[PDB]
Amino acid sequence: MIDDDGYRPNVGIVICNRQGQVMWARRFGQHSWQFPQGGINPGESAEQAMYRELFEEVGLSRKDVRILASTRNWLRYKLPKRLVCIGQKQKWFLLQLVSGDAEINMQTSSTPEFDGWRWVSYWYPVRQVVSFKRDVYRRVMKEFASVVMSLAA
Ligand SMILES: [Cl-]
Ligand SMILES: [F-]
Ligand SMILES: [Mg+2]
Ligand SMILES: [Mg+2]
Ligand SMILES: [Mg+2]
Repeated sequence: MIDDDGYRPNVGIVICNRQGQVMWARRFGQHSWQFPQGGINPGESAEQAMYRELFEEVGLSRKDVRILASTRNWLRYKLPKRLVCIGQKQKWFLLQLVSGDAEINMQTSSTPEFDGWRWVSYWYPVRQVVSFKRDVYRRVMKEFASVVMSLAA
């Protein structure tokens, strides 16, 4: 769990299709949208935690996606002071959805985190995510862009 620096180890998930779009999910009972992310549990590899949270939050199996890329280093963001674990450090994965859209299901776990989802244009998340994640999102999308665009060519 939380290390000496106060950062929760965490995985984030960018799911794309072959049309230049990424999966944008609406936080349960809120108005804000974001990518799936979740904490790495003790004893888990990052990839393991990614596939677990992928099913918990989005209903998808390993069999429904393929991993296209991951970020090389932890990306860190600090929580707003009033919203306090002082932050999260994240490994990000780029997944292509190869099964049908209908496989996405926000209710496979007993604690759903999203109401639902839609496809959005590739550069929509950077300016739509909550302010304190923007710098991480900017970096993530920059690292993933060439791969997503190659699928859309
Ligand atoms: Cl297709
Ligand atoms: F979670
Ligand atoms: Mg989560
Ligand atoms: Mg979760
Ligand atoms: Mg979790």
